[PDB]
Amino acid sequence: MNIFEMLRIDEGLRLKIYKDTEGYYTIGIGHLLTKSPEKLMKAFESLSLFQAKSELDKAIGRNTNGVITKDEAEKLFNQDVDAAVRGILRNAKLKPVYDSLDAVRRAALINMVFQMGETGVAGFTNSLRMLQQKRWDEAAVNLAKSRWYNQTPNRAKRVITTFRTGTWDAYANL
Amino acid sequence: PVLTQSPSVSAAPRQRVTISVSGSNSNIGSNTVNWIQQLPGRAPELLMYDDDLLAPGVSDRFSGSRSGTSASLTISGLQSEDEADYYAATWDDSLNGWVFGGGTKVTVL
Repeated sequence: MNIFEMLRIDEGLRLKIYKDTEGYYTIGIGHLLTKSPEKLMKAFESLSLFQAKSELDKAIGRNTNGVITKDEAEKLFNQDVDAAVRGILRNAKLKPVYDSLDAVRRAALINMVFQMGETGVAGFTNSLRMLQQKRWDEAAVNLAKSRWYNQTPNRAKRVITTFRTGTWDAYANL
Repeated sequence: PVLTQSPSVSAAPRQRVTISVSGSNSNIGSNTVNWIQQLPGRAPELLMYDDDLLAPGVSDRFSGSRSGTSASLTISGLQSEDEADYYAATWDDSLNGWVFGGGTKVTVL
């Protein structure tokens, strides 16, 4: 178990470019490419797809034509992790807790940042303070008292267990 | 790429250049063509649409045409800023989706 398998379990991974109902092109582990939007408008749809393919090819290092391997998805995900960590290390509300944590709990925090964004995670003021002070049980409870837990309770339960235990137990089960 | 273009062409400035693309009846034969430009190190942008219409903000020096299962993009008076990769795009009714060309590089010498 590693952070790649963790985010795969929580978000899945696509080997083919997919356009969601909100017009976003996506591939890999939640990696967003471009946003798609009357003949000019359809021409901009073809443009948006081509821009997405161009971003993907540039990120992978070959002409993928929309299909990538699992290892390429992992490389993309590692790039996204590096970007997210750089964001965290620029964030006055997230850097101290992130630095105080161990690797597994750091993976849990990154998981939250991938799901809700830096601002969303930074909103959890009390829970983050409890994490920095290593009060695992209380941070788990107060995290369970959140809208995030009510919307995605299975992922939130796995992340919360990871924070509480500092182990991969909630993901190694399956 | 289901659409095929010519690979590469190098030209002097102020010369006319014509890129072409060949398709089939399922795509170019019955659907209009768009042209996409990508300068070195930049994101692709829309150059032309509806076979022969200029995309917003695109120079007067570009023109387009379509006939049969082929299409073309002509640059009159080549400028240094036109050095780029040019891609054809169209809708394929058989595949039922966007198909593109492999691109043509124009290098201004």
